[PDB]
Amino acid sequence: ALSDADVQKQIKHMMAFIEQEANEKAEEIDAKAEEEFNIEKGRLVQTQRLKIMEYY
Amino acid sequence: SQTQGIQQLLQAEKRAAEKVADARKRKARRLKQAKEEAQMEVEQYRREREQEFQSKQ
Amino acid sequence: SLAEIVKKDDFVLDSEYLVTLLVVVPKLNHNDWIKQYETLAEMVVPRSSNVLSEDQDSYLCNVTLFRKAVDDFRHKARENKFIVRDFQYNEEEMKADKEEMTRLSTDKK
Repeated sequence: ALSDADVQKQIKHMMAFIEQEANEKAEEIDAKAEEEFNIEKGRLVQTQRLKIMEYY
Repeated sequence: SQTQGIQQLLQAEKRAAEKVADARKRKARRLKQAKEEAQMEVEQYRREREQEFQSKQ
Repeated sequence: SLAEIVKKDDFVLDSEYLVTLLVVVPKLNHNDWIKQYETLAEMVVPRSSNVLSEDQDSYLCNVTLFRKAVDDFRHKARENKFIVRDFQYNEEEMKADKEEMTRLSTDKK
């Protein structure tokens, strides 16, 4: 009947969340990664700072 | 959409899996960056403390 | 069971968010779903009019659609004489049952 019109419509509808939600997931995992380089810049190495300053 | 767009959906989900996997690889990359960069900052601060200690001596 | 009638590929293996609900329709209404499938539910796979098999009591057939949309399609389709029968394919277990049958027959003699 409608040939490829419904194909285009429905397939793009599935696209618009299949790829978009994964893209948002990647953005927020990179945000967690952002916070985590902040954490490791001040968690392990900062424990070593307290150690070396106590040594001094 | 017997085969036209369902294959496109499969490809999009494969792209999603690859993107999240590479985002986790970038997490590992930047975690190692934090390790290294902060350690060099520690080396610099240690040099500063050495200087102040020689002054105190 | 449909062990020796259908194949593993008749449904969507590795479905993303979809289910090939095997809505067996009688022969009095087989010609209707092959056109109404588009409207009977939305967020589904178009051109899902492919029949599987035809039987004396009711013609085997199926349709692919979203997991939450299984409910909606069933509720819309039960009123147009579209009997719902979710069949699961298994080569191993059907083969094991048939082998058990033959074993029992020979051992019984």
